[PDB]
Amino acid sequence: SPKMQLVCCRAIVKVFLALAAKGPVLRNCISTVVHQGLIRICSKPVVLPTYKDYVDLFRHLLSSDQMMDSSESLNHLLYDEFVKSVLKIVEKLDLTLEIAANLHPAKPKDFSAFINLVEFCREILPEKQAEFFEPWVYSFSYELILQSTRLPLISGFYKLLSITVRNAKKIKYFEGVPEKYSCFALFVKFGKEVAVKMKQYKDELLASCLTFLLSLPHNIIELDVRAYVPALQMAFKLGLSYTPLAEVGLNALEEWSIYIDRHVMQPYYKDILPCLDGYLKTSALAISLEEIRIRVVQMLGSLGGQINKNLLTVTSSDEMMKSYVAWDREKRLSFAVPFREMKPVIFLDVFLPRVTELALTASDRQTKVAACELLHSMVMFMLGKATQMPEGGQGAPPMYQLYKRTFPVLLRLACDVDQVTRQLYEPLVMQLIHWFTNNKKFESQDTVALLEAILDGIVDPVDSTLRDFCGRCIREFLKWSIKQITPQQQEKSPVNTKSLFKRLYSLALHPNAFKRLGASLAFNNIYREFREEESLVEQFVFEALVIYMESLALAHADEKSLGTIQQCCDAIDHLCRIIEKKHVSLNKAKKRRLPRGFPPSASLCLLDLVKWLLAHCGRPQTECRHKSIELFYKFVPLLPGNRSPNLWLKDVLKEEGVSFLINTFEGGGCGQPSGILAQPTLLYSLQATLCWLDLLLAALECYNTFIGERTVGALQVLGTEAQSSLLKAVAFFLESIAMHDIIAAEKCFGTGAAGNRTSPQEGERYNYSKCTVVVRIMEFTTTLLNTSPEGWKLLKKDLCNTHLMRVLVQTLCEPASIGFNIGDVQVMAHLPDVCVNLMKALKMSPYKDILETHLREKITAQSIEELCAVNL
Amino acid sequence: NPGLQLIIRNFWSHETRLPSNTLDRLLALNSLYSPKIEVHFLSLATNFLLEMTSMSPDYPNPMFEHPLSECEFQEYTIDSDWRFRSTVLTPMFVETQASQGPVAGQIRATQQQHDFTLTQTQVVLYRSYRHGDLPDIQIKHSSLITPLQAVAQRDPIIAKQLFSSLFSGILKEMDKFKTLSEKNNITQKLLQDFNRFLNTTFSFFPPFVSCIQDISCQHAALLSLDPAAVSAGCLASLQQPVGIRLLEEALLRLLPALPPDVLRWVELAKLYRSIGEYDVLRGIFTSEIGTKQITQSALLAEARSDYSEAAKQYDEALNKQDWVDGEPTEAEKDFWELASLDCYNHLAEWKSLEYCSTASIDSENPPDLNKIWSEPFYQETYLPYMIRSKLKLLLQGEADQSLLTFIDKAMHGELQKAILELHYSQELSLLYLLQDDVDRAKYYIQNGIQSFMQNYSSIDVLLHQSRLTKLQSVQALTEIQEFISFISKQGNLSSQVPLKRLLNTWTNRYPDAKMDPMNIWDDIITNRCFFLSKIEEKLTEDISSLIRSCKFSMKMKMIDSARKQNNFSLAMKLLKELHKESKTRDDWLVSWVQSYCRLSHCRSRSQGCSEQVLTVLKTVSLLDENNVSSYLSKNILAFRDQNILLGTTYRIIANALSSEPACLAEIEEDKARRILELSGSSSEDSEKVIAGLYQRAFQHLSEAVQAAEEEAQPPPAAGVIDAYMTLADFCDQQLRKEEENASVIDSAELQAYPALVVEKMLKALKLNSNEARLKFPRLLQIIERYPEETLSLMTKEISSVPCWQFISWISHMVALLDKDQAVAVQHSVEEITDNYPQAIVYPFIISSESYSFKDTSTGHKNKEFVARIKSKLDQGGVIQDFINALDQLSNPELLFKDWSN
Amino acid sequence: KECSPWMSDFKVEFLRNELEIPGQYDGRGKPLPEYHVRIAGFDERVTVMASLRRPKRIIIRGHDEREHPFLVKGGEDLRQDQRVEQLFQV
Repeated sequence: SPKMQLVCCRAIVKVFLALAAKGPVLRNCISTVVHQGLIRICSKPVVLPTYKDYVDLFRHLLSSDQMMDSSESLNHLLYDEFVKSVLKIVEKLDLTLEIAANLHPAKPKDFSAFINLVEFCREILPEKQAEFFEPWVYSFSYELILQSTRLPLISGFYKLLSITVRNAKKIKYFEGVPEKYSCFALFVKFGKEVAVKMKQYKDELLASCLTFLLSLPHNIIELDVRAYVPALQMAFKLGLSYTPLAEVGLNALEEWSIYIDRHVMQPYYKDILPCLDGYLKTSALAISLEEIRIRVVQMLGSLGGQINKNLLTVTSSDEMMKSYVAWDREKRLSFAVPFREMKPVIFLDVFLPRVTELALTASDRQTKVAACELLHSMVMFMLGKATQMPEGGQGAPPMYQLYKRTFPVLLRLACDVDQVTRQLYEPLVMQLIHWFTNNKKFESQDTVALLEAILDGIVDPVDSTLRDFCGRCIREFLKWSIKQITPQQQEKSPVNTKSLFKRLYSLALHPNAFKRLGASLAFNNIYREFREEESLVEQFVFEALVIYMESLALAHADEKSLGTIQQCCDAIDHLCRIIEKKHVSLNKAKKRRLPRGFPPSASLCLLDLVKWLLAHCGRPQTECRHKSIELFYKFVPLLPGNRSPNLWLKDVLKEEGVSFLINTFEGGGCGQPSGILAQPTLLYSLQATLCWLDLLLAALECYNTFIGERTVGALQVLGTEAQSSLLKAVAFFLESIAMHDIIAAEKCFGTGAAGNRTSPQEGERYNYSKCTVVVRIMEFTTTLLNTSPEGWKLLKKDLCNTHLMRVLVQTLCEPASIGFNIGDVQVMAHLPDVCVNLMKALKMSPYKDILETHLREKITAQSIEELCAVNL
Repeated sequence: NPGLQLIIRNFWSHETRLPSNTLDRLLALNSLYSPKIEVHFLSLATNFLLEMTSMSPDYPNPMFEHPLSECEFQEYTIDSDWRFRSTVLTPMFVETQASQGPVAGQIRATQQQHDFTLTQTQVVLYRSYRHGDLPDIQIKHSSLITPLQAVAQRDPIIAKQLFSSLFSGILKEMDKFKTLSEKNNITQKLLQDFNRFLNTTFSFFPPFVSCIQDISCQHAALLSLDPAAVSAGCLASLQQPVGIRLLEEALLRLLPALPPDVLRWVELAKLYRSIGEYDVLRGIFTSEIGTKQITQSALLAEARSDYSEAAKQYDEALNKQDWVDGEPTEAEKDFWELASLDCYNHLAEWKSLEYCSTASIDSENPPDLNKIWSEPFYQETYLPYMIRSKLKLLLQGEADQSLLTFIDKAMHGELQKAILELHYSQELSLLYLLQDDVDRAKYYIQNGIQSFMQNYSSIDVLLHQSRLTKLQSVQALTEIQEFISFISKQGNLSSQVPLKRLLNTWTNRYPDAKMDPMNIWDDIITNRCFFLSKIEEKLTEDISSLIRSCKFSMKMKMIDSARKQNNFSLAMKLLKELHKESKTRDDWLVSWVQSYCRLSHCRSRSQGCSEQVLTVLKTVSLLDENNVSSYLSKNILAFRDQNILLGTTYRIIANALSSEPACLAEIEEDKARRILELSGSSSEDSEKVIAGLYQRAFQHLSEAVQAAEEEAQPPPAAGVIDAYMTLADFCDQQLRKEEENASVIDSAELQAYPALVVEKMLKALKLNSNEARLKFPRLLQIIERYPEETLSLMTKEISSVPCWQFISWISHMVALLDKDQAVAVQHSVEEITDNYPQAIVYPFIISSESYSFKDTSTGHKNKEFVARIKSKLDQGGVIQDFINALDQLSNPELLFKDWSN
Repeated sequence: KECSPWMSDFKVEFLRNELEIPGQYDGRGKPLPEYHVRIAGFDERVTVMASLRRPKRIIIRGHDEREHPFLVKGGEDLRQDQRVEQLFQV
C-alpha cells in the first residue's frame, strides 16, 4: 500500500549515510552499487514495471532534503556520480553496423537498456543540482560531444545533451560569453557540426537532434544564423507529421524573438515566417494538433505586426504556385463525344492535372483503384493523337509540354506501393519506352522528355524505391534502344546512345552527391547491356572510364555513408571487366570520342589512355589514387608489347629520366599542379594543412607502391635532385609537428583560430589523418630496407633520422597520445601489429642500439609492478 | 445505397421521363435542381448524358482506325517559335561535330548466347511485335467515357470542368440543326433557371456556383445574369474573381447596345471592395460612374490622403439640393453616401460616423437601432461602422448602453446572435470585458481565433491584398488574449513589477509606422489605452503616472505614423487632445513641441510659398518658448533636436523666399513684418534677409551638431547621424547655389562649408549611415572643386571608415587612382583589396586598361602603387585566365566587325 | 568542348584561391565571401540567343549545388547599364 513507500525511501536513505561514515574510501563503491541496480530499471520493459516507475525514489535520493536533521551536499555528491559513473559508462558500451542507406546495431544489449538510461535520466538529470552543478557542465558536455562522433542514427545522446543545455540555460553558465568560454567555443563550433551534418538525416534521429539545436541558448545564436535557418525551416516543415517537434520550434522562436537583437533578426525573418503558412492551410473536412494550429497565431500576434507581414511576401508563393499555371497554352486533347445522332467535342487536357493529382494521392481505396483506369486509358488517347497523322496538311501537333509534366507521374505510379495499380503501370512504362525509343534522329523532344523524367527519378534524394524502379526502366530503355536500329546507321551515329551518355556524364560531373550517385546506378544497370555492339565500347569506353574517375574524385569531400565510393567501384570495375577482353580492339589507333581534357588527335588508342593514367598517379583524391594504381597494373600487360611494368618503365625512364615520373608522383594532378612544392606548405595555418597532408600522403602512397612491387630501383626513386617531399616534408613533420597537437602548426604558419582553441570535428580529422601519415611513412621506409641493402645509404644523407626514433618509442609506449583516440581496432589494432613488423628491419638493421637509447638505456625496471601489487 | 440511385434512374433514364435527344435532355437536366443536392448535383446531372451516348452506332466502336503498333513516328525537323520556348526551358544538345568537311516495320530479334563468362553469385535477326510489346492499337469511344463516372462523383472538380465543357460544346451545333427562334427561346429559359439556381442556393457550395458562372463565360446571351445575384453568390462563395470576369465580359460584349450597366458597375465595384483593390474603384467612379466635378475633386484629396476636405466635399454634395440638371444619379449619390463614411473612419470621426451611419435610416431621429434587419443592404453597409463608432466612443470612456441594448436585443434572435458570434466576436468579447466579464470575453475571443483561421484559410492564395488585409487584426486579438490572461491571474495585481514588465512588451510590440494603415494603428492604441484604464482601475513607483507616461508616448508613436503616412488632418486631432494636456510634465511638453513642429515641417512640403511660410511661422513661437530652456540646458538630446528643428525652420523659409524672392508681399503685413523682424536683416533686401536667415539657421545647426558630438559615445545613433546629415544637406544646397551661379557674392559665407562637410560625413559613415553611403560620391566630386584644403583633412580622417562601407562606389574610387586625389583613396583601396579581392578585381581591370599617369613624382607614385595593386591581384592572375576563357565565347567575326569599325 | 575547351575542364584544382561567382557583393553589412557561392563547373550546354550580337547563355554550377544561368555579352561595354541598376536599387 502506498504510504509504506516513504518508509522504503527512509530505509534506503539511511544505508547510504552509513557507508559515507567510513570517510574517504566510499565513492567508487556506492557509485557502482547504484550501477548494477540501474541496469535493472533500464532493462525493465516498455513497448512501441516501466522506465517511469522507480523515478520518485531516485529523485528523493538525489535531493538534499532535511532527512538528516529529522552531510547535505553528499545527496548531490550521489548525483555527481550520476554524472561521473554514467558518462564514464559510455566506455561501458559497444555497437557497430551489422545485422540502401540503413544500418543495424551489432550488439542489442548496449542499446536496449541504455536508451532507458536515456528515458529515465529524462528525469534523473533535470535538476540544477541546487546551483552546485558547475564541475559537470563543461566536462560532461565535452565528453558526450567527443564521443557522439561514435554513432550517427543515435537520438539519445542529443536528447541528454539537450537536457544538459536546457538545464545549463537556467544555470546561465554561458552568460557574458574559463570553463564557461571553453564550453562556449565548443558549442559555437558545434554550430559548424550537427547543423552541417543535417543534409543526411532521417526521422527520429533528425527529430531528436533538431530538438537539441533549437534548445541552444540565444547568446550563442547571435552568430551567422544561416546555420539554423534550415534547422528551424526543417523543424516546421517536418513537425506536421510528428506534432510535438513543432512545439520545440515554438519554444525557440519565442525565446529568440525576445533575447535576440531585433536588428540582427529583422532581416532574417523573411525566411522563417513563410513555412507557417501550411500550419494554417485547412480545416481538415503529445498535445493535440489543434493546440499547434492555435499556437502559431498566438506567436504571430505576440511577434508584432512589424515583422508579421513577412508571411505574405511574394516568395512565399512560388513552390506551391507552379500548381496554378497552364501545362500547355493550347487546349490539346481534342475528343468527339458519341451522342446518338450527332457529336459534341471535349479538350481533355484540363482533366489531366487534376486526374493525376488524385491518381497519385487520393486516400479513398475505391476512388484510387478506379482513378488509375482513367489515367491509364487517357494516356492512350495522347498516343492516339500523336499518331492522328492527318491526311490533311497539318502535322500531328506538339506534345512535349504535356509529356514532361506527365511521364514523371507514371513512374511514381509504377513504383507505387499498391500491387494492383502497379501491375497495370509497370507493364505500361515498358510499352512506352518500347514505343518511344523507335526514333531515327538526335534530339527527339519526346525522347528527351522521357529520358530526363527517368533521370530526374534516378537522382531523387528521398526515394530509393523509385531509384530502384527507374534502374529497371533505364536498363530496359537502353536494351530497347539497341533493339530498333540497323547496324549501318547505328555505326554511323548511335543517336539515343549519345543523347544518353552525355546526360549521364553531366550527372557524373555534378557537385551534389545524389546528382552523382544515381548516374552510377544507371551505369551499373546498363553494364550488362552495354558491351554488346562493337561500336559502343569502340567509341565511348575511355570517355566513360575517365568520367567515372572524376566522379570518384568529387566523392572524396563527401561522407562515405552515401555508399558512392562502392557504387563507383563497381562502375569502374565493370569497365575493367570489359577491358580484360576488348583491349584486342582498342589497341588499334581508330576514331573515338575524345575523353575530357586529352590533347585532340585524329584517332586514339590504349597508349594514350595509360599515359593519361600515369599522369593521375600522384593526385590527392584517395580512391581515385587507389584505382589509378590498380588499373595501371591491369593495363601495362595488354598494350601491343605486353611486357611487365618494370620492363615497360625501363623504356620511358631511359627516355624521360626520373624527373618526368617525379613530376607526376609529386607534379601529379592538373597541367603542372606543382605538388613538388613542399615549401609553400612549410611557409604559409588554415585547415588547408589537410590539403597538404593529403598531398604528402599521395606522394608517399605513390612510393608506397612501386618500390614495394620492385618496379623502379630505389636509388633511381630517391632521385639525386627535386624529390622535396621525402627530404623535408617528412623530416619536418617528424621534427616539428609529429611530437605536437595542431597548435604547433597553427602558431608559426598562418594562424590558429580565436585564442588557439577549436572543435574535435576539426581536431579528430587532424589527428586521425596525422596518425595515418606516420603509418605510410613507416611502411614505406621499411620497404627501402627490405628491397635494398643500400637504401639506408641515401636516406643516411637525411642522417638526422633520430626524431623518427622518439616517434617510434612513442608509437609503442603511449601511441594513444597520438592514434588510439579514434576508438576502432579495425584500424587502431592492426597499426601496432604493423608497427612491430618494422622492428625486425630495425633489430636486423645495424641501427639496433638506438632503440636501447630510447628505452633500455633509460627506463628498464624490474620490481615496480610488484611494488604496485597491493594497489592494482 | 447505390442500387437505390440506379433504381431511381430506372425511369429518370426513361425516354419520356427525361428526353432522349441530348439538347432537350440538357434543357430538362435543369429541372433536376433541388437545394438538397449541391455538392453532388453536377456529378449526377452529368452521368445521365453518358448513358444517352450509348445508343450511338459508333459508341460501341474503335477510335483509332489503323494499328498504332505499326505505321507511325514523329519528327521535330523545324525552327518553330516553340523551339525558342523549349530551349528557354532547358536546352537540348546538338552535335554535328564532324572532324573534317532487316524488314520495314522490324525489330532486332533475340540472339540468346552471351559472349562472356558472366558476373556471378550467333547472328543478327529481325522480328515484328509480340502483342505484349506495344499497347492497344485501337481503343473504342466506349472505354474512354465509361470508367470516369464513378470517380466523377468523388472529385466534383473534374465534374465542374467536365460539365462546362459538355455544355459549351452542346450549344455549338447551331443552324445545321436549330434555327434562330428555337435557340433564343431556349436561352431565355436557360437564363431564367440559371437565375433560379443562384436565387435558391443557400449553402453556396462554390464548385457548383462557380461552374454556372464559368458556363456563363462561354456564350453572349448568358451574360445577362442578375448582377446582384452574381454578387450575392460571389460574396458568400468567396468567388469574387469569376464574379468580376463575368461582369467584365458582360460590360464589353454587351457594349454596343446605360441603365443595367450602371447596376453592373456598382456590383463590379462591390466585388473589388471586398478584396481590397480600391484603386480600380477610383477608376470606375472617376471616369465613368461619377459625373460631377465634385466627385473627382473629393477622390483627389482623398487619394492624396487628406480625407478631411474630401469628407466635406461629399457632405456638401449630399446636402446640395440643386444642380445644373437637378440629377446626379441614384448611383452617384449611393456612392457618396458610402464614400463619405470611410473618410470619417480614417479621420477617427466617430461622432459624425454614428450620426451619418444612422441619419439616412428612415427618419429614426428617435433612434431606432433595429431597422437594419429590414435589408441585407443595410446590414452589410452601415452596421460595421456603427458598431465600430459606438464602441470607440465607449472605449474613449463615453456612456451609452444603447449598443449593449441593441446587441442583447439581437442575442434574442438566431442570425442576430450567429452573425455577431462569427464576424464581430472581437467586439462581442470587448463588450463582455467592458461589462467586467472574463469568461464570456474569453469565449468570444477563443472563438475569434478560430473564426480568423477559417476566414483567412479560405481566402485564395492569389488574393494577396485581402490575405494581407485580414491579418493585422491578429495583434489586437492576441493583446486581448494576453491582457485577459494577465488580469485573470491574481499575482499581477499585487506587485508593480510584472506590470512594469508588461508595458515594456507593449512598447516593444508596436505596429509598423509605414505599412500598417492608420485605422489599424488606432485600434491597438485605443485598445491598450482602455486596457491600461482597466489596470489603472484594478490598482487605483506610481503605476498610474507610469500608465499616463505610456498613454502619452503611445499617442506620440501613433501621431508619428500619421505624419509618416501624411494623415496630417488626424494628427491635428491628436495634437489638440494633448496641446494643453502635455503642458504639465516637462519632457512631455518638450516632446509635444517637437512633434508639433515636425508635423508643421512635413505639412510645409505639400504647399506654395506663402502657404509654407505660414505653415512654419507659428512654430517659431513655440521654439521661442524658453521656460523650457532649463530642461534643454539639462537634456542635450532634446536641445540638439530643438536646434535641428529650429535651423530647419529657417532653411525652409529661406528656400521658399529664395525661389520666389518678392513673395513676402503675399503674406498679411503683420506677418510680413514678423518675418523681416526675426530674420533681423531690416536693411530690407530679401536676398540679404535670406543670407541672414541661412546664417542664423547654420548657428542652430552647427551648435546642434556640436551638442550631438558631446557626451554621445555609447560602446540612439539616429539623432547623431541626423544632425550631421542635416547640416551637410544644407551645406550641399548652398555649395550648389554657388556652383550654379556665375556671379558669386556668397564667398566669405561659403568658405568653411567644403572642409566642414567632410568631417561630418566621415563621422556619420562610421555610424553605419546608409544615407551617407548613398551620397558618398559627392565627396569624390567636391574634393575636385575644393582641392586646396579638403585633401589633407579627408586623408588623415578617412582611415577611420570601415572598408566594406565603400564597396558600392568602387568604380569611382579606382577611376581616380591616377589623379592626385589618389592620395585620399590609395590606402583605402589597398585595404579593400586586402579583404575583398573578388570585389575590386573587375573594376580594377577596366580602369587598368584606361589610366594615363603624369610623368612626375605624383603620377609615378600613383603608377607604382598601381603596379603594387596589379601585382597583388596577379595571384588571382592565375584564375582570371577565366576572362580569356569567357572571351572565346564571343563570335570572332563580331569582334572583327568592331575592330574594323 | 567545341566552343571553349577550358570551361569543359574547369575543376577544383588545389593549393588555390577559389573563384566566387561574379557580382555577389553589395555595399552593406561587412560582407562575407565565405557565403558568396563559388564556382565548381559548367553545363556542357550553350545556347545562342537571336539578337544581332548572337549572345551566349551558359550555366554555372555553384559549389552551392543550385545552378546560376548567365548571359554573356561580349565586345560591348555594359557599365552604362550597370549604373542603371545602381539607380534602380536607389
